Amino acid sequence: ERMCGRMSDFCREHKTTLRYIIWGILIAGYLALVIAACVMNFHRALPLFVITVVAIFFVVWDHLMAKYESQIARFLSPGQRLLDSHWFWLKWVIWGCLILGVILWLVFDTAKLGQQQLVSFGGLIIYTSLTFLFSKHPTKVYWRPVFWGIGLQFLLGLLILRTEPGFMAFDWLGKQVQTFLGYSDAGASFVFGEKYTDHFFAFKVLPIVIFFSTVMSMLYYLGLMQWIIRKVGWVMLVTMGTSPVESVVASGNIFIGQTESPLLVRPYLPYVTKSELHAIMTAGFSTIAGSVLGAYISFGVSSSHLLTASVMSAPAALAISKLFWPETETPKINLKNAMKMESGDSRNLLEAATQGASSSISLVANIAVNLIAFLALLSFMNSALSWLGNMFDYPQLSFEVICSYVFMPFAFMMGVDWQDSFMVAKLIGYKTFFNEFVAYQQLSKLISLRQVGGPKFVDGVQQYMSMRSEAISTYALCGFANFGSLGIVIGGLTSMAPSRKRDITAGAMRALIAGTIACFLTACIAGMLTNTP
Amino acid sequence: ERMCGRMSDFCREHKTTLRYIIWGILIAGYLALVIAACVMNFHRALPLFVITVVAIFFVVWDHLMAKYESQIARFLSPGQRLLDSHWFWLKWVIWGCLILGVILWLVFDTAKLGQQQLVSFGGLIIYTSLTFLFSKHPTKVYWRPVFWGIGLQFLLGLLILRTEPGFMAFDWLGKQVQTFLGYSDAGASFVFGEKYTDHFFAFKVLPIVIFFSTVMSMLYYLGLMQWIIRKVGWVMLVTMGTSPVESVVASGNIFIGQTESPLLVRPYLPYVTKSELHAIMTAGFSTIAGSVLGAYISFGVSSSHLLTASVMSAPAALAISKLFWPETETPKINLKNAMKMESGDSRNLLEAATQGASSSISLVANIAVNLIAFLALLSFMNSALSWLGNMFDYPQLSFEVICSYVFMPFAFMMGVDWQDSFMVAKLIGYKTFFNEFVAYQQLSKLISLRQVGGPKFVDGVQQYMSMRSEAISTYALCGFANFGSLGIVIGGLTSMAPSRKRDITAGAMRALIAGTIACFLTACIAGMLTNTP
Amino acid sequence: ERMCGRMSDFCREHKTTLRYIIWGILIAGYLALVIAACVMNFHRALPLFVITVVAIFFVVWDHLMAKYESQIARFLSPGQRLLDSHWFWLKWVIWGCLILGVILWLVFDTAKLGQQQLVSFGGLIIYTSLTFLFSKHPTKVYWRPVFWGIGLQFLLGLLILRTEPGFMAFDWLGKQVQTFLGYSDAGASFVFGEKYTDHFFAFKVLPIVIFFSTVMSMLYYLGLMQWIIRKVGWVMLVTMGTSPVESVVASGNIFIGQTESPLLVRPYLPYVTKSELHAIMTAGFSTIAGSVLGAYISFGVSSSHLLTASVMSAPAALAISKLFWPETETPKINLKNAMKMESGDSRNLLEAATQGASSSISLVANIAVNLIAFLALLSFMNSALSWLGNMFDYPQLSFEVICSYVFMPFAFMMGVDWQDSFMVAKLIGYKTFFNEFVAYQQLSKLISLRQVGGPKFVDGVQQYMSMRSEAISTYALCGFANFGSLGIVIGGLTSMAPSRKRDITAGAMRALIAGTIACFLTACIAGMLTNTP
Ligand SMILES: O=c1nc(NO)ccn1[C@@H]1O[C@H](CO)[C@@H](O)[C@H]1O
Ligand SMILES: O=c1nc(NO)ccn1[C@@H]1O[C@H](CO)[C@@H](O)[C@H]1O
Ligand SMILES: O=c1nc(NO)ccn1[C@@H]1O[C@H](CO)[C@@H](O)[C@H]1O
Ligand code: NA
Ligand code: NA
Ligand code: NA
Repeated sequence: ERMCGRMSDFCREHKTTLRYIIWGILIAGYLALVIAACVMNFHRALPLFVITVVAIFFVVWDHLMAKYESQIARFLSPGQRLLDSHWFWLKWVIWGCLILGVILWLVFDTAKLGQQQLVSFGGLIIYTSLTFLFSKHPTKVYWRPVFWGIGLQFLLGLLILRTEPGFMAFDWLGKQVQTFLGYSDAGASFVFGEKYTDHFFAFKVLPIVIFFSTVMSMLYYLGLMQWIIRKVGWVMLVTMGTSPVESVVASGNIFIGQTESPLLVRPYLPYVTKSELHAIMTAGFSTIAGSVLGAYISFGVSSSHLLTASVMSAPAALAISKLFWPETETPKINLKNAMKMESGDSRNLLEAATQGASSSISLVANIAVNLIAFLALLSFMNSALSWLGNMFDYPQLSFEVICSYVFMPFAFMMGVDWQDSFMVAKLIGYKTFFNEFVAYQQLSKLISLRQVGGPKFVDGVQQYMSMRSEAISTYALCGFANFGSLGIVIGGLTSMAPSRKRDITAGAMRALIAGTIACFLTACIAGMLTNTP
Repeated sequence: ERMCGRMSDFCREHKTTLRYIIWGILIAGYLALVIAACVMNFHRALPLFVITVVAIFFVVWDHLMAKYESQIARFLSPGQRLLDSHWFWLKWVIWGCLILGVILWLVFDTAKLGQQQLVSFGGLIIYTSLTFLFSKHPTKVYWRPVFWGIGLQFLLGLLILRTEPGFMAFDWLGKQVQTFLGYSDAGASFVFGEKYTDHFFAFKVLPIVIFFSTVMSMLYYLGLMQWIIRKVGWVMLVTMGTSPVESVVASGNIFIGQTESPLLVRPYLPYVTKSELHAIMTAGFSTIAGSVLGAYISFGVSSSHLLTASVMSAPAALAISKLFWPETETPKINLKNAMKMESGDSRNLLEAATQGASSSISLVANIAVNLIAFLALLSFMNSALSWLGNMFDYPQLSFEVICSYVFMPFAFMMGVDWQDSFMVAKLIGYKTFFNEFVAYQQLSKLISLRQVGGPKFVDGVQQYMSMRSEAISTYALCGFANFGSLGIVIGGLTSMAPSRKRDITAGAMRALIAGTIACFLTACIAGMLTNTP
Repeated sequence: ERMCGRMSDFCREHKTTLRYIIWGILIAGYLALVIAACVMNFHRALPLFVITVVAIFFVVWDHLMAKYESQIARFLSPGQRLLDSHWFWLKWVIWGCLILGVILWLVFDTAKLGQQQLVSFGGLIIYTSLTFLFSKHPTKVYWRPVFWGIGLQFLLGLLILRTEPGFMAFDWLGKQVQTFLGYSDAGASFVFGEKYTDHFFAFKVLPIVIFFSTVMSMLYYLGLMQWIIRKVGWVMLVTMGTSPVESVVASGNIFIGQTESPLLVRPYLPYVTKSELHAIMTAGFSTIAGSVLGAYISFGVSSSHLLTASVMSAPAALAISKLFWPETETPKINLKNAMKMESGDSRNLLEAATQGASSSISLVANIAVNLIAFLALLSFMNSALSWLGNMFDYPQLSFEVICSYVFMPFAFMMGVDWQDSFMVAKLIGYKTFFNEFVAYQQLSKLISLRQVGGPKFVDGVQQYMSMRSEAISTYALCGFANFGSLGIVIGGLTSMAPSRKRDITAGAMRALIAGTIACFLTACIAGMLTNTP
């Protein structure tokens, strides 16, 4: 077998120069395909060209930043020294300019839009003040992250809701998700037959969750999710001055659930401070997961609003966390250790797809069973309250009626008009007590009723509300914050970090409240930036 | 933050006087609501007043018994001494009075009712004699628990089946369960749609199990289940003289399954004797769980009979256990340790609801899969037997035909007439070989056929039987005693108590047989107390 | 209790003579039933008589072989010595006779059948040559097992496909499975109702898997599966000269899955060589399980072909394994330890049935979820390829189109004509990339289209192919070889044998390729033995 030995020797001698050549050939083939498509017709091949251009730009950018990091740092050093020298007097000028800009924006846009937007701004101020008043360490507050997070939220709102480029970009992005969630019908129609629509939720909506979980697992295997997570976390870390671990977890909670996001920094969990753990739990409560995005979109909830709220919930979560539980210790973990994410154990793309598919069984099972139990409990409680109410000639007493008055003030401060505040309060109660699935189902009911166009009032009962109120509710209801989530979060985090069980149990409730407050702040900004139709 | 320190100091100084005042205010509000409802209309508010009165009475009773236990014991001591002094001659008088009462009741009621009731009494005697003959230690029999359990069963039967108060109370109690099992339709119609009735069992009956499991978990969190369990166990312990652990487990098996009832005394399992372990397994085999009560009621089985049999199966189980495996060792565990039940790990009511909902997934999955497999096996076996039978010009051979002759004597001794004994034997075989779900399904078929009113015989084949036979079958079929339950019971108990694996495997079959005998004794009492229509 | 002691003493004294008498009485009763049935009518009772005769013959044979093993070995010794003495010159004569027989069979049958059969023979030769060329140790090849396995495949093909006895026997055997898979409808119609056919796959096909798993568990408890496995493994061990462990696992993979077959030799896994482990994984990839046979038969795939391919895949797997990774070490495990199979933990038949039923939940769940995900991915990929294709005025681009050209040569060498090779290639791609469920679904579509009788071509597109091509595809697609199976096989085997994780991961890909090659060799033999209609 001399030939086999010669082949092995040749492979070992120039292994690097062989795989690199193969990859170069593949890249050349792809580029040839792209250029040929452009030559045959440019307008038809435009998106492929754009994708190729952006990918090339990002690859070159990453290569340059990895290669010339030290030179760039040295080149940026003198400016930082000059700014630090003149800061003691330039800070007042910068702060005054920002305050004047805020005042001018208020006077010339928010006052023009109406009273409800000013009420949204006042509600934002009130929520921040209440978060500060009940803070764990009111005298140890670092105010840089709070202002920077609020400002990042405001900038995102301006870019997405008040400019044609961002509005078009996010409308397109949402429209792509609607097309993408239709592919699960292919499997749903075979496993459950052509009559799979006879049972809409179980046989059409949960398959969307399965498919999205599979796709997310595949993307995590490919390393595309961590690439975006690192960029977002670096932005929030360089602006807000937050710790690398909490920044990474907040950036990852945009796309990942609360029970899986901490796995990004699993090795370093035992050494995190109490403030970082509280921030992790708040970020886990203040966001949703991509797996359940398709279900909410199928209900009828706007995809653009959901994406915008998911993006805006990270800085809000970090700001509310740092204001509700500021850091009094010294962090140990550094940026390099935080930004590395140990990838799963998948040998290829199809194994990752199968692993993502398998993990979705318990998710959908728990969703279905919890929905059944919660709706049965709701029916029983409403019946019991009607039984009690009839003893006072008020058989209309119900859970919705009580929630319409208990949670009304929170909706009013978010900029919802007087009439629709009592209707948003019911959704707030639904989310608080059972989950965000029921609240979004009711919101979809209301949206469909509005779209139909029937009467707004029947027998003195309001049937649907405005579109601005629907948007505010969509922003407010985007979160996994409920009492039931508390225990499972605690158990899973204690499981991941047994040694921190004492600390985990102490901050869970504050993290839940902070997540709620962050969702409400996102809703306040959305309300103050939206006009009245 | 001086204000925060002052508030913390005030909270710490008078923590007891603050929460107590809050609870007092809540109680005052509830009482104000009740009295206002009564004032506005008394007849309409009567049940609320009754519930409040009974709750107040029980609270005061528990407080007094906890406070003045020693004084009451000292006050009762002299009478016990006098009774112990005169017992050596008063025992014969008491026993003769009881025997004379039994003879008079027989002569003047059971003989009037007919022959079948006397046959039921003879069957009870025969079952007790057979249990004694094949006893593990026939010479170590303590006869107090056997007679006391049989007497408690007889008293319960008299109270519930032969008096208007108890009959009305249990009919009302059963009617409340029927109303309560309709609330799961709210969740079933959303998760599975308005067409959830197209698949009756899977999409309407299992949700009832889920909802009942959730409610039971919530009640266990609230501590209401243990309150009733302690009372029942104290009654059976002070009358029958049984050990606290086995009494507690028997009282808990009325509402809880066989695989979860032992958790009430989990810490003390490794130190229980062999007789106590056998009694635990018998009590686990002789009862059902509240989770599956709603399914049987949905089939069409009487709820009152099911509740009565569940209540009556505990003393019967303990008596048959103490007669089939009497105690030859010394018990170690005391009353205080047995009556304390370590509650689960739930921080609030909604977490308990979610935990109860999640645990029901495997239950319903196993139920469905086992039913599928058992029915497929039944079809295959019937086909094979018909194939064999045709070789003798008897293609009618089937599993039902064989069971109608194998188990006929057991039904006859229970007081079922000659004709319907062959039909009850089929249900007995169904329960023995597959489970109690199939037997109750067949019984529901028979009940519906009787209710329709069609011909009782077609082509010489009996279609339905009497209502007394249906009641006897309902009493006899109430149990988790089957060969399949044996292994899972063994595995779970060995799991809970690894050190007792050798002892657990030795008594499981005797416990199963004892559970069957206890169910049959309950059926015998029901048959001897029911009249012929 | 003197009577009890006397009974215990009598039972202990003659325990052996009592159970033996009981068994003798049962056997006498069975024989009396059989003889009475024969007397009443012989033609009607013929199959029962045949079954009894064969069972008696096998029992007597096993008894004699166990009793007189040494005497038979001594009686056979002299002939072996004479053959070993004359072998050095008799081997050439035997080999020449075999080669002449092969040449004569070719010339006088395969050339008569047509060109495609000669192409099948050439493809068999080419696959063997390619397996040898890329062998792990080309210079350590033991050629006895390769030739013996190919010859056993050829003999099985001749017996089953070219003789009336075998053809009738296997047609009858397949027809019995079709009758047997109809019994699950009894359970499926109750759990899911009379409308269970509205969802064909989920509510009719998976119950077949559950029932077959239950039956296989019951048969394993009864010890009937190991009885056949030992016979087949002894045949392959005495002919091919393979190790006992790999022979046993190959014989067991005919009826058992790849994740459960290794349990037959679980204790001895840590001491197996690398070649034996590779052979185990190849045998696990080259066969199917009886649990999923009923689903494929329900789709419309021939049962006789499936059984024949399952039987023929074992020697092919062993030959390809020994040619792709020959043995360079010394085996430690002996025949006695390999042939003993530690049976499960079931106390009776019904416990085994329940255990088999419970284990099927995850199987069906994974099947359904994987099918959903794979079909959604297929739809998305086809849409994306059409999007790309339209940029070159070829919107017909699809996964099927690419596979019809990538895998065409493999189908052509298997003896499929030019036209149908492009259609078999699509099925090959389906099996390779997703699983054998999709490929068999598409094959059932094609078979139904052929059966209908419509036009073979519409608008220049071929709709269905010949029956010989369908048979070849059925033989080729019978296997669990896919990329997704690789990881789960690796994880499960590493789980069973943690100490061999390094060796397990090294041979999995070669085992997968060997399984594919073995399936293709079975297809080549089937094609060369089938005529053109
Ligand atoms: O924990 C979760 N992790 C997820 N990852 O995709 C998805 C859902 N959930 C839980 O399910 C509830 C309803 O969605 C939600 O409140 C949340 O607590
Ligand atoms: O073990 C159990 N524990 C339960 N707790 O609620 C409910 C059911 N079961 C098992 O399911 C079978 C059919 O109900 C029954 O025979 C019993 O063995
Ligand atoms: O591993 C398995 N073991 C089985 N035992 O009965 C049955 C199926 N499977 C897997 O399911 C896939 C599709 O059937 C198949 O490719 C195979 O990988
Ligand atoms: Na998240
Ligand atoms: Na019970
Ligand atoms: Na197999």
